[PDB]
Amino acid sequence: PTITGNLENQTTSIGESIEVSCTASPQIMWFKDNETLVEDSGIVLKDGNRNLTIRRVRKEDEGLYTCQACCAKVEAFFIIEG
Amino acid sequence: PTITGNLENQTTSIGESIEVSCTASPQIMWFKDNETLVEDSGIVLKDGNRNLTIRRVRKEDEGLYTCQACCAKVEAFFIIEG
Repeated sequence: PTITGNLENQTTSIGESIEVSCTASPQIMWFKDNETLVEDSGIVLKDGNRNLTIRRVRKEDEGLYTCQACCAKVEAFFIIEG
Repeated sequence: PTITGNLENQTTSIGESIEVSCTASPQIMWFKDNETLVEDSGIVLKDGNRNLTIRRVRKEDEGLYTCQACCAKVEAFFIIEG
């Protein structure tokens, strides 16, 4: 229940990358628009699911991303420009 | 001048991944349509540039990919279906 690390609102140009992370002082879980983050070839979780990377961001990536430690939470909205 | 590893022609559905590699018995370099492989957020070289990964493949990824050891070569054409 003590999350730290760079989950902040943010804007990215289409076709680029977003790299964020949460670290808790338990198991970290991720949501997009309050639903479990569907991993796909461009979405890669690392290191106990603390690092989230999205490659070749497209419009469908835009939304509200939550990283939860289970109970603490951080939310951030991602805008895809261009 | 002795390249080995899975550079073969291949078909992939749009939005998926391609993972190939060349390994020489010198420095490995990669081309697409005989031009230097422009790295972008979806194109990641690893391990001395022996592993090539493309995430969230799109139509523009389609083409002829060469891995050169400098002098040996392998070529493979990649079709993006769907």
